[PDB]
Amino acid sequence: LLMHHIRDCLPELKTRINVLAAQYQSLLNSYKSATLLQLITKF
Amino acid sequence: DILTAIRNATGPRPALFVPEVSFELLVKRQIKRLEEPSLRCVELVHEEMQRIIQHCSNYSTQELLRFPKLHDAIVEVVTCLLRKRLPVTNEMVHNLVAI
Repeated sequence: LLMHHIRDCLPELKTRINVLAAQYQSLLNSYKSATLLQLITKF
Repeated sequence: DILTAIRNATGPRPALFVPEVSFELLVKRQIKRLEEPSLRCVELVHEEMQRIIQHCSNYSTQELLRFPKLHDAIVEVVTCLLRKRLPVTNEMVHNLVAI
């Protein structure tokens, strides 16, 4: 019975977790010799 | 900024025509400002899809409520698929913009 009562609100927690994970993934989109050569060429 | 661009276009020697390099750089910079709307639209669409999926699972599948394990598995699979597809969609949008 206690678990059934808990399940009444678990979907909301799952949705919140999914939204947070999606936001975190979205934030991840944008945040030596080759680099030196590129810098020299740019200069 | 306009005065600086004009001075660069004029150059050391006398000249009046504006080199196309400055115009190309300015237009590219202006166009680059259009990236954020695309990301915002993608995020809004993803959130709307997640809300639709949650509503369908909770309401449109009342029978599925009798098997919470299956519901959890379906939700996890859908979330994994969306996470996998998100970078592909972002790369496609970036390629389309760069084209």
